[PDB]
Amino acid sequence: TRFEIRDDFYLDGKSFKILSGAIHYFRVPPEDWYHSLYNLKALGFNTVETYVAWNLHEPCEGEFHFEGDLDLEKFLQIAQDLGLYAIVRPSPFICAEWEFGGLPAWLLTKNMRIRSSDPAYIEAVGRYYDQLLPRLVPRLLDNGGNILMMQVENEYGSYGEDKAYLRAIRQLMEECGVTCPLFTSDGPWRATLKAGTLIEEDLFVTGNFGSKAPYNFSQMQEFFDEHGKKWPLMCMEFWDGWFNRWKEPIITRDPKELADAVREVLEQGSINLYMFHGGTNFGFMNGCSARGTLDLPQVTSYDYDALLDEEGNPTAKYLAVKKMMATHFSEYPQLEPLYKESMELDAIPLVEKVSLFETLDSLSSPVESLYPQKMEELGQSYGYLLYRTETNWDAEEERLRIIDGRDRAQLYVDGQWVKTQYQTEIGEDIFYQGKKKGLSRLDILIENMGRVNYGHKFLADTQRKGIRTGVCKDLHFLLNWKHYPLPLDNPEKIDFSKGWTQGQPAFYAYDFTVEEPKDTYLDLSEFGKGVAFVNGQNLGRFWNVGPTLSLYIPHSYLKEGANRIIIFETEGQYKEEIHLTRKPTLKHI
Amino acid sequence: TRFEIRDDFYLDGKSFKILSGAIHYFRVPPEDWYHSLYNLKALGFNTVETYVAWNLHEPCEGEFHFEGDLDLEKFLQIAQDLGLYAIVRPSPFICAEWEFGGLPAWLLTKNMRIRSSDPAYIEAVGRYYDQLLPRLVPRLLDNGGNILMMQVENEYGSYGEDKAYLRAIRQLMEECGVTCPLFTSDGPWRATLKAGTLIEEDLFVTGNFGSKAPYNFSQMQEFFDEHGKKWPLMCMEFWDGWFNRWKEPIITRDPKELADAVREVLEQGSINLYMFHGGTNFGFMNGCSARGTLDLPQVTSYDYDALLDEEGNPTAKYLAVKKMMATHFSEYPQLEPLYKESMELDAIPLVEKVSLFETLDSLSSPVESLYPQKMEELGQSYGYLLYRTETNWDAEEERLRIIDGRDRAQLYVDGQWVKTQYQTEIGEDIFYQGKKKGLSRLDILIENMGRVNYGHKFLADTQRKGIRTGVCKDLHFLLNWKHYPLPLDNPEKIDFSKGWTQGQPAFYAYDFTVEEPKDTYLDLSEFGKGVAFVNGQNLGRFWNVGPTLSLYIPHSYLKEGANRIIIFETEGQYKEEIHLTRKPTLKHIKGENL
Ligand SMILES: OC[C@H]1O[C@@H](O)[C@H](O)[C@@H](O)[C@H]1O
Ligand SMILES: OC[C@H]1O[C@@H](O)[C@H](O)[C@@H](O)[C@H]1O
Repeated sequence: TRFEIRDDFYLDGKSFKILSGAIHYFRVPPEDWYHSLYNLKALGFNTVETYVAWNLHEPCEGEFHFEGDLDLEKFLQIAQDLGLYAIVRPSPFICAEWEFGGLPAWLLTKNMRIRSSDPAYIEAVGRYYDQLLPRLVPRLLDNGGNILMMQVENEYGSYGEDKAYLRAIRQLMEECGVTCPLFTSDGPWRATLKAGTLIEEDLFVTGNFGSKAPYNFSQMQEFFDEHGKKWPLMCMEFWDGWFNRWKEPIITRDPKELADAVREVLEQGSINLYMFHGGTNFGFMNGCSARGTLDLPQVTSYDYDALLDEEGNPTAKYLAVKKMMATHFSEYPQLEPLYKESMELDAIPLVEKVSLFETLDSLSSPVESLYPQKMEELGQSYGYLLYRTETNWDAEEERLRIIDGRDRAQLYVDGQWVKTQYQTEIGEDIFYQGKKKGLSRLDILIENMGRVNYGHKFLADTQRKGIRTGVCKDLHFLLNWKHYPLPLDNPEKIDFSKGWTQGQPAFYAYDFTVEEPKDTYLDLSEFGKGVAFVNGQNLGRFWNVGPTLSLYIPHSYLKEGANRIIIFETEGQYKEEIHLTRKPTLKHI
Repeated sequence: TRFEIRDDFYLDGKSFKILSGAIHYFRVPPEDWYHSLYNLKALGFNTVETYVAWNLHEPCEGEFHFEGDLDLEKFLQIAQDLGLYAIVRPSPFICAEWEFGGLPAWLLTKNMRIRSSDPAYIEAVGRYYDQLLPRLVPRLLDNGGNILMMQVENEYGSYGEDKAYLRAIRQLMEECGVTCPLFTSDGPWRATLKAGTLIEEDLFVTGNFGSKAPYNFSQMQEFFDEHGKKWPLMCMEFWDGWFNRWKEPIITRDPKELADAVREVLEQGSINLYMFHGGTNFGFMNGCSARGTLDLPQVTSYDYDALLDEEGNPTAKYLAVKKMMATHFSEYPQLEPLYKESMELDAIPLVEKVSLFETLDSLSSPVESLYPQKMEELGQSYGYLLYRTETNWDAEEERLRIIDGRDRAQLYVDGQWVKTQYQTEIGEDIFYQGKKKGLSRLDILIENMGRVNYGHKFLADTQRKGIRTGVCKDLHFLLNWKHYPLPLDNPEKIDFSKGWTQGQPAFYAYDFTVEEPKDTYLDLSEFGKGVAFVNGQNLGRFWNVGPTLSLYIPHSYLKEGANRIIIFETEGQYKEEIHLTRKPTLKHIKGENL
């Protein structure tokens, strides 16, 4: 065996220190995989680590995708070609500040206990592995690839103590032909280590933490000694920055201090920098944090204050680590990192616009039923959902209430905006004075702002989006609903020839020519809320609450010559022109 | 046909004004049905009205009960023998300040949309109707009984607009032989009347309100006119008082004002006083109000400030209405009302006591599973549910959290109380310094304090009681649970020979002898919280927050000779003896009115 875990890591009979950086293939465009992997190599590090996102690879049950932006095999091959080893964490649940922690949303339509030894759930994970694992097994080092070892579950000690669950996953991997060493990662204290591991069954244990390697490793060492294990020390996630959430201030970490904290790990064991290069949560795939009953959604940018910025350029922190390495670990060869240049344009004018209500039928085909349905039971995972019904008014003024809706609701009557309610505001009284004669159109646009990816709210009832109970008018729930799923995966269907109306959700088109594609940032600091596309590719979410006020556009999303940017904006605040900038626009908080 | 709804109510061809009073057979001991019905007749009224509680008659799916306390047929026979007509409202949902609006809790384990045209739900209502309605059909006036008409659903306009649902309920009733007139009742304004009725299919419409009969009846009249109906006006629930909730002050209504308000109703049409006699929510059958996301549980006493008090004696309000009737409707013959006498017994000493933990095994056979289960999925509808696990402490102090538990939780570690959390407190961090070595016993006692009986929270996730997600220790959910369902319908299984410990839920027994059984009130003002039994009969809940601090004990619950009260108290607060009083003990809360 080329890679062994004993009293130490051994690669080809020789003692080996793992120097790893996290780069999620699904967060960096494929055209920059080489760039980012090169820059990890140039740091003097020897290994790349990545999660695998189940929700991306099986977006609908039984429908699998492993090409293009999802070509994990190619990501791994470029790594090997650059002479990098790999650690893969293929857990059904990856946390990762990622939608539903990586779990497919269609699971919410299933009768199963997600993330447990429930066989209904295990079976699903099995079918997923039946597709994923055969692609990774040939890429094990022993088999001629570069994969050193793989993770079982992910910080399971911060969720449960179901050992049968951990054993089931390990078993599934083994019988699919995974013969490399397997391991768990957890918080480095007793409670999480006990609950999250199979140490008594010889399953390798790693710790996750972002400082104080000496103390944390000692807790790990004490745990190993307790079980008679003579094992190397590895930090499977050394949090070197952090993620950002809407409305919350961007907080960076001192490059030098991070540099020193990393040194402390390397002196005692191995490391995987989380993140090395963080990249972006394109489209609707951002995750969400929880505090008690409250959800706190995470931003589109996964810059993370990582070594490489969102775009993939080295930072003070990268340079500070390069120097810490050249000073304290000079035996590890270094190189010069690659840089990309960003481009800059001013005032690309508005060509065309259209209200959602006007282009609604080319975008979406409605589902009708007596009672309102939830997003996932309609077959939708991500995006927006429009509930439509008709009702006449039975009094000069009437009260409307959305009962058990999530995450954000905008209510219109005959096209006129009445109210917007976010999270815990949903359910509050809405008062309306409607036409005395005839049916009036009640439209409620719902947005899924990202399913919680961790902890006690992981399987809360609020994880199913849309209206779960109903909409009350006076004292009775309204019936006869038309549902328009709006995943907005079909931006080519937006009909800009139809009408536009102030104070409504709408699409705004901006055209421009590009001579040579270069990275750049869409300035959206004067738009309210929504998503943006470039040549039909969903860039992710914007929101003027900050801290981020821009969307990053990779050079590879642009095309020589004519380009089209499209902005879906829901608040009614837009601009007749857009700026593309060199540097992202930030809101001070 | 003897009874018809035309441009008026006609009985045997003659104009007829219905003078009805609500008495719920299930809220009054059967030995006192005659008493209550007689007093209704003595008022000069001609009709009694009652809901039927599905959750009482079908306590477990497929298991039906119509005897004893639930002998609705005997209640109707007593009314008839006393010369009273009857209105029955056999809606699957009755609201009624009653647990889960009368719906069986086991419906929560089914894949169905409760209270809708969902055929799964309709099929359940039908199977229940298959047992209930054949019992009432022989009792329709046309068949020699006293039932004039029956209600379809209940204020459905305060819940939905599913016309297929209403039609389904109508169809089921007809299919079972119900040929008397049918009707709906709703709030008397446009939204509720449109949503709640089948007026366009000639289903009779009635209104519920507590005042301003002239104004409320004109709203009903406009609706009728709009649909070309010349119908009599009837108030199917004239709210004459109101219910109480724990921690909330008792507010009464002036006897004269209420008499006046009733006079206004009768001047234009027919009435059904809600309640004529309210009685008692025995055992765990109380309902629950909601405000936004918050639950507001209703109290054991359904006195309601009704015309007869809980005990069933005429009140100042009864006398006010009687004087009004004597003056303004003297053509209705009256009688002298009946009064029951109450008793008092001092300092009945505590004889025996046993902590719940010590008598667990005779009360309840454990259900063991890896993940924690909710109350209904274990097969339990009412009462308490103990969750038990074992765990070792991985730090000097660890955090515990109960995730998604309702309604009230008490947590013990190795028999020692750590914390009690009610409703929204559940889920707050609990910090504990655990044993130095080995497994500790983690006990969590959950109480179902009553499912919401109305409105937007009627089918909230919180309606399923117990722990719906789990119990977190540090950052992980705990596994390996033993569940002990504690419906407490088996007080004879309490083993007072076992041990007792301070600061724990426990049972306490007080013995006494009675020569002549009379009504009386158990003073529980110095007991924390729990339930009380007399001769094995669950009187209902007590809680020292008030406003009620007693439990009414009907004479029929007592025996000539030796009697035993058992008190289950959860807070650790009890006294070495109890007093029975002639009148209830109340707690003075700010805002109260008498
Ligand atoms: O960036 C925060 C990190 O937290 C870790 O505990 C988790 O395993 C990662 O997936 C990521 O969510
Ligand atoms: O006492 C309040 C009443 O409210 C009515 O609307 C309901 O129909 C009754 O069952 C009862 O709940």
